[PDB]
Amino acid sequence: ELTEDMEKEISNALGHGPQDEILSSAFKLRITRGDIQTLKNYHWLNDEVINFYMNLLVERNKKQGYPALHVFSTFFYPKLKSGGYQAVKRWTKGVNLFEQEIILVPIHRKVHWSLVVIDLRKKCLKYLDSMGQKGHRICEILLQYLQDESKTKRNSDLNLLEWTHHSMKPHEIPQQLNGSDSGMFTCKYADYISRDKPITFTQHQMPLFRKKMVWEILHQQLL
Amino acid sequence: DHINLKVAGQDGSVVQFKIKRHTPLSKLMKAYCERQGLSMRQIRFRFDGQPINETDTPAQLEMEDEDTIDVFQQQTGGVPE
Repeated sequence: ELTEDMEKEISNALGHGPQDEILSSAFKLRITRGDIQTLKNYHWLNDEVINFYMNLLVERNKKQGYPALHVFSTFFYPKLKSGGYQAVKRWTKGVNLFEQEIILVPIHRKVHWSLVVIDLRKKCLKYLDSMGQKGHRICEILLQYLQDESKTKRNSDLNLLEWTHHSMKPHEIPQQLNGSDSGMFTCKYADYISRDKPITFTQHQMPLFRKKMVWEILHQQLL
Repeated sequence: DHINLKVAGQDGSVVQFKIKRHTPLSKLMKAYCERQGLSMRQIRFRFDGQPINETDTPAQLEMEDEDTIDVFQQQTGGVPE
C-alpha cells in the first residue's frame, strides 16, 4: 500500500538535512524537517505534528462527509486549566462550537499525550489514554468550559443533567506497549473517532502509521 | 498609526511593545526572543489560540490596542512517569 516512491519520499523527509527546512505549510503552521523527525521510530511527537494532523482530520471529514469536527489547539487545555474561561474565551472567535458534532481536545501532560472526546450528538465526554491514566477531573473542567461557552456566547445554560462522561476501560481501547508512542495513539484515536469507527488498531501498526503520517503531512492528504 | 501589544509568557512575564498597525510582527517576535533569552524554534506565538506568521500584521489579524499575544513552549510526549 506504500509505493516505493512514497517510501523514498518519506525516507527523504526523515533523513539528513537542516532542522529548519520547511517541508509542509498549511493552517498557519510550518512543519520543518525537525518537526517531521519526531515521527521517526521511538521519537516523541511534538505539538506541531499533532496540531497539524488534527487540522488534517477536520479537512478530511469535510471532504469525505464525516461528522462536523472541531479541534482545539494542544495549547488550549493548559491555558484553560491555568486561567479559566477568561484566558481562553476569545479562542473561539466567530465559530459556534455547538453547530459542530464532534469536538477533539488534545491533552498534553508534562511528557505524555492524551485525548478527550466531546460528542455533542450524544452530549457525552470521553477521556482516552494509551497508558491507562485517569481523567475524570479533566472532563469536568472541559464540561464546565462548555457551560461557560454556552452562557457567554449564546446566552443559555447547558442542562448538565443530560451530559454524561465515562472514562475508557484499558481493556476496550488499545494500549501502548512501549515508551514513546503516546502521541501516535492520540492521533490515531482521534482519527478513528472522527470517522465514528471502532478503535480496532494495535501497537503493532504504529510503525507503519508513523511512516504514513510523514507522507500524509507532506502531501496534506490522508491515506 | 501606533498600537500597543503585550506579550505574555507562561512564566507570568509581560512585555510591552509599540508598533504601527501595518508593521509585520517579525521584528517584535525576534526582539522578544532576544530579550527573554528564548529560541524561536522552541516557542510558539499565538493570538487567541491561532498561530502568528512573521509576515502577519496587527491589522491583518485585527488586533486592538492593549491586546495580548501569548507565548508557549514546545510540547513533547511519549510516556508518563
